[PDB]
Amino acid sequence: EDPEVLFKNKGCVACHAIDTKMVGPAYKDVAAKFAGQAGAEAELAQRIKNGSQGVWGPIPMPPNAVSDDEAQTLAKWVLSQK
Amino acid sequence: EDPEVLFKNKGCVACHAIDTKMVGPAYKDVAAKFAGQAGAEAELAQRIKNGSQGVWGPIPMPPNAVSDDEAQTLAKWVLSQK
Ligand code: HEC
Ligand code: HEC
Repeated sequence: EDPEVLFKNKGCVACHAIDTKMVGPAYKDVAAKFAGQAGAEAELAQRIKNGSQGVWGPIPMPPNAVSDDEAQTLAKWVLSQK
Repeated sequence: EDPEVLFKNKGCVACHAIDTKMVGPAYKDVAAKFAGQAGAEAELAQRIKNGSQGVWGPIPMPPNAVSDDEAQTLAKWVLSQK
């Protein structure tokens, strides 16, 4: 099997990242940054779906092929990180 | 859909972790630690399959339900992190 496929399928993602510094911000840090903002869930869902740039650094996030509902589910989950 | 399921299925894992500090060591750090050791791939495959404890801290890694071949594939990939 492809190893990235196994990494996801075999539960490793719960406990490990490739790097302490991934290209995008860690979700716990995203959650903390938004702690004083209402409407974080809607904003993040839009960013997740459509892509975004310039908030955390010069590296863009491309759009993601997710539905509105999927984007909202993911935004809520990012915001649920403790 | 479950959000952890979407996180894996929609490609987010390539660019984000939940936390800069996951319970287990980051794979780039594992790769660097083993740079002077022959037989790292076999050692890591065994750790991945069987679990391990006490190398990085007090939190154990439980066994993972992987085949020998899957464990080797994953060990090789961990070691391929740059
Ligand atoms: C899913 C199959 C994987 C893969 C590929 C790896 N793990 Fe873990 N892991 C966890 C912890 C707490 C540790 C440190 C244990 C200690 O201090 O001894 C590890 C360690 C590793 C390593 C490095 C092993 C070494 O001896 O250097 C590697 C390569 C590794 N893991 C890969 C914690 C977890 C989990 C928490 C519940 C889960 C799930 C996994 N690991 C799963 C995987
Ligand atoms: C898969 C569907 C996901 C999810 C759920 C998220 N991303 Fe990304 N992301 C990346 C980068 C470089 C950034 C920073 C962009 C900037 O500086 O503006 C982001 C940002 C985010 C956020 C925070 C958005 C904010 O405005 O604060 C969130 C919640 C987020 N992402 C979730 C990089 C990548 C990728 C690299 C190629 C990929 C793939 C994804 N992101 C995918 C996802």
